[PDB]
Amino acid sequence: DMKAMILAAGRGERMRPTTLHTPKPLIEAAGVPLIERQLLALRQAGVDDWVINHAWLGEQIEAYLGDGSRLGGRIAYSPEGEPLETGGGIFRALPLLGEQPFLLLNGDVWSDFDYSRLHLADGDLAHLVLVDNPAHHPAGDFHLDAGGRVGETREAGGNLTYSGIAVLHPALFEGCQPGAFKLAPLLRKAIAAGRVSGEHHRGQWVDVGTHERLAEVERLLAEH
Amino acid sequence: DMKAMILAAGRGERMRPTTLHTPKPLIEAAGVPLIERQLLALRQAGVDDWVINHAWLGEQIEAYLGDGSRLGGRIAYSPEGEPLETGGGIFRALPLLGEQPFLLLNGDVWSDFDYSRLHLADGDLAHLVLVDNPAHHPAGDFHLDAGGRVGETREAGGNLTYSGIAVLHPALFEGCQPGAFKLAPLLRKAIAAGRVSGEHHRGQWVDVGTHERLAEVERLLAEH
Amino acid sequence: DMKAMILAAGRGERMRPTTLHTPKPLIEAAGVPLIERQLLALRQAGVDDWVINHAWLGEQIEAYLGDGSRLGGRIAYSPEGEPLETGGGIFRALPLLGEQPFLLLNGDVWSDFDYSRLHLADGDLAHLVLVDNPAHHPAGDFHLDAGGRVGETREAGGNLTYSGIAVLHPALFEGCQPGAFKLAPLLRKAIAAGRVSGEHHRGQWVDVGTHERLAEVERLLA
Repeated sequence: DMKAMILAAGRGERMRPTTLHTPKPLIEAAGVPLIERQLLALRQAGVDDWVINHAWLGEQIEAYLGDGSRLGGRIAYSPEGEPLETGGGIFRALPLLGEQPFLLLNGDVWSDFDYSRLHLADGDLAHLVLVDNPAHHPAGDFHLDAGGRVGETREAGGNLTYSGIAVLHPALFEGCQPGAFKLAPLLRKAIAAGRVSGEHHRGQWVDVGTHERLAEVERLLAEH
Repeated sequence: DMKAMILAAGRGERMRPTTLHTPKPLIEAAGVPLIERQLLALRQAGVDDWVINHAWLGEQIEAYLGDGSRLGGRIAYSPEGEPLETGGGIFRALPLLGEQPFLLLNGDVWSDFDYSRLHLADGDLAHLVLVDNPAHHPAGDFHLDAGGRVGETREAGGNLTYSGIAVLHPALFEGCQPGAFKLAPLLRKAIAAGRVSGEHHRGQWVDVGTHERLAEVERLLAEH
Repeated sequence: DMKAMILAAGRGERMRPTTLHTPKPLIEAAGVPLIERQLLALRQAGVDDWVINHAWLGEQIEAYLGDGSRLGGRIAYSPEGEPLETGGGIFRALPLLGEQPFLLLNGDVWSDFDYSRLHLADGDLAHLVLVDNPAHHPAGDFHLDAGGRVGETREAGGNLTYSGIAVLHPALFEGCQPGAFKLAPLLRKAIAAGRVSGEHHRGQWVDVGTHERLAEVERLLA
């Protein structure tokens, strides 16, 4: 019954010339477009109610995915003229999502994470999946303590990278204005107020932002 | 008085079909063969004593460069039947280089680095130029510490990519055997013994492995 | 009055990585985008009715030039999603050009040619401006006979290069199919049929296909 939102609509400028032709969620990985892999992973978690925003070559996405029935779910689309940010894109799509907490997955993300574990405790505004810091961003985004509480980064020991996977409560967006803005300052505001839980994903995860990262994904899919 | 070695770098498979009829060193960058530009970059650094090994279509390299007089220096060739590796290529050529530390420049590298600043302190076996990690190799190869000391990579960051530019001591090859082998294991052993310095090059550098990256060299060569 | 077709949908693969983020027409030459310099050169000639095609990042070309009036003219856009080539881009734009002969300006080309002297004699299908063979193309393309007629390459003499500037008649494109194709097979047929005049421009001309040839245009504006 929980909905999922795939945050697409990024240009993929670091992935040109490919993304001159096709938007990044439609890039094939091991023969299957990334976003299709994402939606089938949500499907085997029990989540078949999907909201997808797009801006860059977005008509290709709707034409490839249809209404989702081909993959056994329902897709409601949030078309953007100009790109909203990680946060503006979600805020614009809030009417499609409703009042309940929803799953958030960034279009750029591949993982083997068990989406069915995701759960937002009553009182929290956000639950974040965190990963080991990748070599290209070794500093981390957030600290995660033993009680699974997300804080701002500490001097050293405990800092992890936001994976792009979360459960978000709509109230996180109270007072927001219709436009482009990033998700992170809203999470930092909920973090300052102590209302963000998190977990450390220890299995595989790739931010598919470059050709090299796409290769790492396709090497991981070619294991078993 | 210091000699320089332009090190072969391979058959240029990623740059077919061009490398079927023209080896990589002779592929033109803005109308001048890449290897000619490297020799002239060394010449403006005061280094006109050059050693060049070749394996793929090496008869064309000798034919174009000759003995180096046309460029103001002298060339000794180290022809190879079958390719030696980055390490074995140098080792095979060590008699041409003789006793003193020598400059090493990987034959598929272009940079704006000031080669004349290269210097190997006594007791060290190698001095390495390191660059920012490029998109196609984002984890880098070595850590550089505050004192200019090269180490293995550290998860906390500050890791840098080996540029293919260095000064090496012939004793770095103590005990080596004729054959093909890579340079990295010799560097790892000298690093472990604490005998490798390095510096961070903050200027331009391109690993010319594709035509797309050749175009980026040409953008650099045309600046102003 | 004569319309102009500016071919601005080129791939610009040789000028990567720049052309991954900015289409080549928008790349600056001594402070001014190349297509702006071409359109103002056309305006100086009294040619102010412009048709422009675009492909990759073509949206950036409409966002910069708009309706054309800030450069003294009017623009009709021929949006191609994926690049048709020289021949295909013109053919797709023919509805916007109409029935009359039209000025053709390739987007790669910088020159100080006097566009006002372009004419198409009745009967002819094309009038081509030819230049000296440049260093990156030393073999050349065609041959200019004393009557201002263009002819097929002679192992005897007169090799000149097509400069990307021309007047074209729409009937050149008859029997053509929607698709990507180069103009030169068409021109080669029209040259063999004796239906192509030309002239030999002796002023400056640079085919801006590489970063160095862009550098060359900036030295000239200087």
